[PDB]
Amino acid sequence: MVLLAAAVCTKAGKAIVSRQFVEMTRTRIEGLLAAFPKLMNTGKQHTFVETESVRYVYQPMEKLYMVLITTKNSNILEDLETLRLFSRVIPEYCRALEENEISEHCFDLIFAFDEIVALGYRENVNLAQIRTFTEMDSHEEKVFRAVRETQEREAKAEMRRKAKE
Amino acid sequence: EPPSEISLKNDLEKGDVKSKTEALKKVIIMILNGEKLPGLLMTIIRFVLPLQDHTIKKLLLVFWEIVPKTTPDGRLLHEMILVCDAYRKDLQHPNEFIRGSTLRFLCKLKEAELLEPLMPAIRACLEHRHSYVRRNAVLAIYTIYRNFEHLIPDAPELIHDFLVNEKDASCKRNAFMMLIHADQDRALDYLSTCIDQVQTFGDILQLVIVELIYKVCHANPSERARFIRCIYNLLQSSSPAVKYEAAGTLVTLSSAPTAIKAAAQCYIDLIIKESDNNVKLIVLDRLVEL
Amino acid sequence: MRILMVGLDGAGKTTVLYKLKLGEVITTIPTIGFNVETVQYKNISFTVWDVGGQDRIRSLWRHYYRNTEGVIFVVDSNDRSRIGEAREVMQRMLNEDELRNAAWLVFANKQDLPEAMSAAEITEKLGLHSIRNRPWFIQATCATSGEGLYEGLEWLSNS
Repeated sequence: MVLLAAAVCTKAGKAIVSRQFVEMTRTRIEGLLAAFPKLMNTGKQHTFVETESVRYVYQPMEKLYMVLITTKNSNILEDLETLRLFSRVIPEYCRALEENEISEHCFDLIFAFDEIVALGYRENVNLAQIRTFTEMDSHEEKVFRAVRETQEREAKAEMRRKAKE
Repeated sequence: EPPSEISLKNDLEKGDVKSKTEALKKVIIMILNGEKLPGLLMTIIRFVLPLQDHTIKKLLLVFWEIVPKTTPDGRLLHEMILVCDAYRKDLQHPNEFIRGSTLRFLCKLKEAELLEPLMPAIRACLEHRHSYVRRNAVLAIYTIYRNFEHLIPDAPELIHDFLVNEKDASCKRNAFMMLIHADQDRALDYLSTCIDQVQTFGDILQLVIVELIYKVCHANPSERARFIRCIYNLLQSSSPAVKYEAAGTLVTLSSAPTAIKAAAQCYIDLIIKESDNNVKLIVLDRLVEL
Repeated sequence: MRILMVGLDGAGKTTVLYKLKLGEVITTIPTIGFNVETVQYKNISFTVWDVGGQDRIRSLWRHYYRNTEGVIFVVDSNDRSRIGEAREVMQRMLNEDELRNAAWLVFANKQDLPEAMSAAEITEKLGLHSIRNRPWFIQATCATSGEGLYEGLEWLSNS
């Protein structure tokens, strides 16, 4: 891990969507976080704030914030890429921007967190390709046609056996 | 007397999967509250061992995952063994992504009666030529190591030999991360080996060692030379990450006036190069410490 | 229709099944759970639960207590062991009422595999002789044999 949660945020005092890598507690960790985030602490600008050794990492992208959190040291750029990267990805993932679209493609989006990042590790490149890995596959099909068919033959034959006998 | 649980049930028929999708979302939202009252379980049960709908399964599955499972039914709803056998098959599935995806899930998963022969099952899956699948095992295993490490007991070495068989950096990187957590020693042995080769290699894996080395000395040292030999090579240093760490580790290690200087330089240039201010401040802070 | 294959599955009770399904054989660990297939005829597609009658799984099937529509009993015709005992269990099916909504087949499997009983001998022995409020013609298979099965069945859906 290098992130116990990624939560994608909208301005609302509320983070539009989130996922909890690890459960234990209740939202109050997350819930409390949400509250703080909404509050912003009135604080003016700055895309980063870490306080109390917790990185609160964000990016305004519009009225939206995409947020990551961490507490102990990191190499920055990489990180940035990600925030930004998120900002590249979404209109593809869940369609454009407005909560709803995402609301429909929640599953897709969460799936993207996991997919993208395996526990704080930058997994790949290529979004489409990213689609590819699951619910978009290849092997299964190859197998299925042959197999299904084979069985089918046995079945067909069976239909006759059955049919008469 | 009747309820909309039923209302959802017909919808599912009506569409198939499609309607069910809708149902999942609703369920989800319902689930999201906590909330639900049982019965659809039965439906789910009925249709799902005989049904596909992969995405749906993925939704379903995840739902299971996030939601409890040691459910007041048991423990399990109590079928946590039977259904699994299809799933086990899927997990077996020749179908590699499909397994991998499961595995991904599986890393999330931690349901024991089901696990045991899946331990066998997983072992087979490791062999599959896909690094995705194999990598996924690394998480999964990690998941075991805390939950029921023992479940598998021979692992740390097994891994370590495995590393030998292995060559996909991605997987390697992972391999290290877990390996030191199981035991540093194996990594070290390998470390000895790797010492020259490092330079050639991709960073990410390199990083992980830097953490490890740190903890042990405060507890005890006497180890240096072998390291040093390498370390000097590391005093090439060149990725912004590498450099960022490289001076940082150094100080951790040392503080000789010469040391003081070495790191210092790295910073100064760095800074100079540097652009993200946020960053700049940070080093200061270290500096501030310093 | 919900058609039930029970007894402990792993014996090739499951073989019996896999043989139907792919033509193949038990290439699974001996299987406690639901095994599912749909087989389509009269396009009633018979959903087969090949379920081990192993401990829990026998014990616990209540969600599967619903209403039956077809009976396979897949048989170790070398078993001639748990059947009296079975008879003793079997009564509670009889004591179920869902269970009286199927014109059925007991299938004697595992004939080559050692031997088998009088078609009659068994018939009393599981307690089978005694029914009527469900049909009850008898059909032997083996698990490396079985034919005319379908006559048995023919009558059966068309009950």
